[PDB]
Amino acid sequence: VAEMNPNVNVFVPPRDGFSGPAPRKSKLICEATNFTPKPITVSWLKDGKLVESGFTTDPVTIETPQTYKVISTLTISEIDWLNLNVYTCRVDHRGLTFLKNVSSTC
Amino acid sequence: EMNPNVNVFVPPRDGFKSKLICEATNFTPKPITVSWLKDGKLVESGFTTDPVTIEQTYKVISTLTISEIDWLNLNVYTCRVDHRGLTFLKNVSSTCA
Amino acid sequence: ICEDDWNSGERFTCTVTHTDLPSPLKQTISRPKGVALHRPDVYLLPPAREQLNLR
Repeated sequence: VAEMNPNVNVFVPPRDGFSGPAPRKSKLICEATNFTPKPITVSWLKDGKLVESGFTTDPVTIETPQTYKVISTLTISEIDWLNLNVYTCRVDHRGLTFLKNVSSTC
Repeated sequence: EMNPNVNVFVPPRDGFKSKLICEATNFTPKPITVSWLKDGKLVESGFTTDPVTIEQTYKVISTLTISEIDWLNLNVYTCRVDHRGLTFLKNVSSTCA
Repeated sequence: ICEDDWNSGERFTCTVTHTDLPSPLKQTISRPKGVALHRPDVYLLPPAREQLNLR
């Protein structure tokens, strides 16, 4: 019934967000909300390289135009984060690609 | 009986209102309570808890709505997790601020 | 603000919340108390005769 551009948001751990035995690891959360129709493709990119392992995408769930939400989690390493690596979340919706870039730099 | 891990996510340093996610993983049993704190004060509204899902282990995620102005003012947000009579508190703040 | 409050030397701080700066700068404005009062003396200096030559 309607077409809306998805919104891309990326969550990053804080400076004290790493724990566990060395090397410490953390997670990245990319969530797309208020998008239609229900089908959507979520992909993870690391410095231009596609990530094919260490990620889990939650099933799409329902949050008047119908709305949906999707949650994706990618495991990251502390060493890679300290090297100023840039993580990009790739979202495909009705042939449209939206990219979001995050980094530890201020 | 395993103590739940407490992790709090923060908005990116280069920009995003935003949301705060507190995740507890590898905990048992299934029931668990998650709340939010703001500068040591109880939060009465603006937070929601998603249904607990199965990853035997369980996973619980919560979302807290915050404003950009409050985040820049070095406000302290604490995720409170209660499990088997134990309370875990994690404090986070802006790295660049 | 009130007139009496300013004469009491209260501390006022103006904070700006901008996206570029993550740390809101703090500026303090207050009247410095303990200063003496003196009567100003007004003196008028007429132009010299060496200036009224080019017209």
